[PDB]
Amino acid sequence: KLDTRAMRHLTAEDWRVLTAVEMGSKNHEIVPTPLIEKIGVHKSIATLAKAGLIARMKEAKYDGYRLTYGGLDYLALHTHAARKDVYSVGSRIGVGKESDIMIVADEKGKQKVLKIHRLGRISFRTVKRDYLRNRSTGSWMYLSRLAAIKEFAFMKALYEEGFPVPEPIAQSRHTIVMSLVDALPMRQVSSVPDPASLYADLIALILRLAKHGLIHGDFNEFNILIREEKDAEDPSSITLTPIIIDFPQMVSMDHPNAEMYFDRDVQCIKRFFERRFHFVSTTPGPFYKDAKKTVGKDGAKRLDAALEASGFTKKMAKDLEAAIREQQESR
Repeated sequence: KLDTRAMRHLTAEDWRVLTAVEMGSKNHEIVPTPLIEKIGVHKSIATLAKAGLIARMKEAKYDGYRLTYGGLDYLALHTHAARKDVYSVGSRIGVGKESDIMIVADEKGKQKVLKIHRLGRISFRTVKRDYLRNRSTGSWMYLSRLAAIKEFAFMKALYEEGFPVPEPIAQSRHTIVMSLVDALPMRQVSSVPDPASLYADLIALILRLAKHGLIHGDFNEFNILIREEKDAEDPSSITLTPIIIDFPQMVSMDHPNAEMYFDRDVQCIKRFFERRFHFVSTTPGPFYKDAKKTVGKDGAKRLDAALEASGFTKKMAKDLEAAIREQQESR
C-alpha cells in the first residue's frame, strides 16, 4: 500500500536527491550513483533506500538506483504540498484495480481527493499486490503519468463546459487532486423513487458527451455517482442527479472503434438499470449511427481535442490507448 509515514522525516537534501533519481531515470532506468550527483548526497541515498523510495540494482552489467513506486508517490505528494494543494493526508484510502484513492486536506481544512494511477497493477493469490513484469517499472510510471495527464485535461474540459464531474484542482506525475464530491457510487444505491427520470438523465449525459466528441468507454457503476438533494419545499421529495468520474480511458467519437464503445456504454447502463432496479426503457437505443451526426453540431466544442491541447504526442496517445485496452481486456 502507500505508507506516507516517512514524509515529514525527509530533509531538503533528501527531496533534492530523490528528485535527481527521478530526472536521472528520464534516460536510464537504473541510475548510477555518480549521475545522481551531477543531477555528499550519499547520506540521502541511504535514507531514501531504507524508506523504500529508491532501490539499488546491482544485477551484473548494471549498477545503480531505480526509483520505486513509493518514491514517485512521495515526489507527487511533495509537489502537492509545496503548492499548498495538500497539507495533510487522511487515514481513509481506496485501493482500486487500476488506481488508488486517498482523502487529503488543505491548510484551510478543506477535504479533497488524491487519485493515483496504478496501471500495470496485478495481485497474486496463493495456491497452496505487485505489477505486471512484461514492462519495466519506468514504463508503468510513464503510462500512469499519461493516464493522469489525460484524465485531468478531460476533467478540465468537461468541468468548464458544465458537465457534472469533480472539480479538477491539480495534477503532478501519476496523480490528480480533485474536489471531494458528496455523492455515492450508484452500485451502492438500493433503490430510486423514479428510475425512468434518472435513466433519462444518464442517457442524456452520454448524448451530451457524444455531441462534444466524447465516449467515456467504461461507464460502469463505480463510475456513476448519485447526488441526493432533499428538496426544500418538501423534504419528502428527493431529486437525484448523476456525477461522472474516471476519464483516462475516454476516446473520440472519431475512434475506429467508437461505435462499439458507444453502444457498450449505452447497453451497460440499460443492463445495470435492468438488474438493479428492474427497470427497462421503452425507448430504443440511443444508437451510435444517430449520435455520430450530432458531433459536433450546434457549436458544441470538440472536447476530444483537449489532449493535443496539452502536448500529448500521437505516440503518447497510442501508448496509453494500448495500455488501457489491455487493462480492461484482462479484468
